[PDB]
Amino acid sequence: SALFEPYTLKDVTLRNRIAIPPMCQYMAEDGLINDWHQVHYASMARGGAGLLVVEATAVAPEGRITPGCAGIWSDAHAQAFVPVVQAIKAAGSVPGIQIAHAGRKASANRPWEGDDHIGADDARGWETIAPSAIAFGAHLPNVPRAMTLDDIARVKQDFVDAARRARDAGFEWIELHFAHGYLGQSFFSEHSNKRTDAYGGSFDNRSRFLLETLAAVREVWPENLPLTARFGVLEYDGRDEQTLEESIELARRFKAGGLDLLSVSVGFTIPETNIPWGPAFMGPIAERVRREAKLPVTSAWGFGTPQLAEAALQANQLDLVSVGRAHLADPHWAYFAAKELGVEKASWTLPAPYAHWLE
Amino acid sequence: SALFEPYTLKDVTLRNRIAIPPMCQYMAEDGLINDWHQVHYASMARGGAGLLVVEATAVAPEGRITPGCAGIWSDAHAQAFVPVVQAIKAAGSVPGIQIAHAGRKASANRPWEGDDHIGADDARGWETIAPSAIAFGAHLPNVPRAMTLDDIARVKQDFVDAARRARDAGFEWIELHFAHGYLGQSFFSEHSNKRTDAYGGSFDNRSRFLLETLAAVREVWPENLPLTARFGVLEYDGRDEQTLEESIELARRFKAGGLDLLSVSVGFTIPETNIPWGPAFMGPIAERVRREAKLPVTSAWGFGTPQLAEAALQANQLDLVSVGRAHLADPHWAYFAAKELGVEKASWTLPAPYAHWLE
Ligand SMILES: Cc1cc2c(cc1C)N(C[C@H](O)[C@H](O)[C@H](O)COP(=O)(O)O)c1[nH]c(=O)[nH]c(=O)c1N2
Ligand SMILES: Cc1cc2c(cc1C)N(C[C@H](O)[C@H](O)[C@H](O)COP(=O)(O)O)c1[nH]c(=O)[nH]c(=O)c1N2
Ligand SMILES: NC(=O)C1=CN(Cc2ccccc2)CCC1
Ligand SMILES: NC(=O)C1=CN(Cc2ccccc2)CCC1
Ligand SMILES: [Ca+2]
Repeated sequence: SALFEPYTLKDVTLRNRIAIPPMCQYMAEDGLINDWHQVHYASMARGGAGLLVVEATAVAPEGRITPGCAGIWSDAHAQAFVPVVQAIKAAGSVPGIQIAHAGRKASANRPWEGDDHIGADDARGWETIAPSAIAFGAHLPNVPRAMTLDDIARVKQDFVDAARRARDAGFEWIELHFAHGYLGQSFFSEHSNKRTDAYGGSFDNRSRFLLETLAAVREVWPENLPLTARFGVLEYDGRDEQTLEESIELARRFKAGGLDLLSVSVGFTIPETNIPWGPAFMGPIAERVRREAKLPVTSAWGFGTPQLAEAALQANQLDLVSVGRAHLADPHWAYFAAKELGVEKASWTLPAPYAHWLE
Repeated sequence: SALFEPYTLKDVTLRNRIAIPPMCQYMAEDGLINDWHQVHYASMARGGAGLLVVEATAVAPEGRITPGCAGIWSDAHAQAFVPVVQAIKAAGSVPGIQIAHAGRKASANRPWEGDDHIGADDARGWETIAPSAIAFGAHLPNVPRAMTLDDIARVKQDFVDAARRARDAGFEWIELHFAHGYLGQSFFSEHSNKRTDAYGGSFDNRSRFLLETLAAVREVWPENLPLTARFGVLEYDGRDEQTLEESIELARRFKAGGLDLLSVSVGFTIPETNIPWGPAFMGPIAERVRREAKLPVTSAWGFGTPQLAEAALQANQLDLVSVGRAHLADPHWAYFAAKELGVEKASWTLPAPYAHWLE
């Protein structure tokens, strides 16, 4: 089974091609993770996945999506992750983390508490920042303040400090969150970036925040550990041909800047889109990026069906298959997949106290 | 769905009829549980089961099955269980524990390390105790030391001490392990008990160790928390009609002695048996015990198929369905069962950070 072939990138070897993508839990308090996360992550790692990327973790307080989001903006926050790293490693999985800034989509309620921007009179809210003072719209109507040059420098340094802290907590894999309409994505998109300074108004200028942040992180992130990013390569906004071409060119510049792997996603930059959700629908898009930018890739959205994951690998569309919601449903999904694909000794995807009895 | 009806027994209410039965993990060191257990139990509790009975936990060091078995024979051992108890409760499940003494089946290898009695050369082994100096045979050839009256008094007191410790650790449900050929089962069975004193040679005498231990525990276990036991009611040894009659009579005596619920199992007292393993095969046996002894029951062995579990409840064969190995495979099995049975808002079997996204 292709799904259960190991993968080596820089000095890291994953025991199979199953990645658990970052999935926000909205259970942290003041950015500090806790027993929710400890058990959540440890149990999924014991489930058999080769790589577990911890949820979007804010580089600064205002870069949380919600009051429940994890953060890594202090040494105390980083220390909270050490036992998560240790539990993921002890299970034989590789610990990664996605570092993030929610930009104009920040200061929102948890998804089961409205999923919408926090109102001005709710004291839990905060002012958001973005390239330009333009709201997302729909359920996120709050207008962000347009970043100053000093804001840009500060946020870049927060990404650097977050990467340093992740490194020192023991993570072996980092992912910069430049997707899903949050701050990085919103610098790249002409929908959200109307700046006329060095950070807007041309392809080079829109790319600048992302490339400068990558370069700054590259200085502190060890060269022998995968340096990755998530990036929305189209929006399904009627501009897909031009947007995909620019996105692939940016991916080439990411490669030139030392990026080891790209997690290929959708922009979600604006609500006025027509995204064709369906099983493995990203597969052909990820393949195009992989081939044209000559970069390893992962993608997601529907690969909880083991045969879809296997097919995508065999077709050389992906190097790793990210499986999210199926692992919320079943933390041992990798074992389920091993069985479904007829892997020999499938139960030994799990640790012995389970594997012995499930043989 | 009958499976998702709450259940009340004494002061304890379970949110559904799914019990996770005790399942040895063989991961403790000198009886002390650790991060293996913490994550294992917390993750299953979050999976939705209403009751989680912690694995056979030895009342004394020589009462472990293996060098990896959990113990509760000191206050330090009991303190180690507190975070397990609390994590189970935090998840909305009820924490229980099975307290145990492996008798002549003690001093064995872990199941994936031979599953057999520890060899004489091997320095991990220990002397076993039993009602009579008779070996189980087959892969468990070690001859145990026959217990004196002073030994019997000591072991009963160890069970009492264990129950007090379990109480103070915060368990809300206790199960005395009088099944599966360990010490309690072996006092009841004429195969293993050849004593000629007050503890063997008649039905009353063979029952005595079990009734005295129950009565002793009842003195320290809170009256408002379920007091339960697991008991093998037949062996499939060609003596089933007589054995089942005696077992059901002892169940009546357990009820008269304050037992709140009986977990009905098989004896496993000797290897010379022919057990007809199959889906839900214990259902009719448990039903007969429930009906004839007029006591609530649970049973196990095959109910990982949600429809089998539901059917057993609707037939009034069981009050709780114990589902073991399916929870090793999938710690969120209770959610899987809710979906399979078409429960409304089935995903809210799980905590919000999962449920929201799975509906
Ligand atoms: C609960 C939850 C939370 C998040 C997500 C999703 C879900 C379900 N996803 C998107 C996720 O990584 C993945 O791309 C999608 O879930 C699609 O893959 P599946 O179809 O679920 O396997 C996500 N994406 C990301 O880049 N960072 C994150 O922190 C989050 N958080
Ligand atoms: C890993 C493991 C460990 C144990 C068990 C089984 C397994 C699989 N079982 C028996 C268990 O409680 C249950 O009766 C059986 O697993 C049958 O139910 P299932 O078919 O697995 O749902 C068990 N029984 C018991 O009374 N105390 C225990 O500690 C153990 N330990
Ligand atoms: N931190 C992120 O990148 C998030 C991505 N989301 C997109 C999504 C859309 C549909 C289904 C799941 C996720 C929402 C949750 C947080
Ligand atoms: N502590 C106990 O009561 C145990 C029960 N077992 C019986 C069993 C037989 C077949 C399959 C699973 C469990 C073996 C493991 C430990
Ligand atoms: Ca504002």
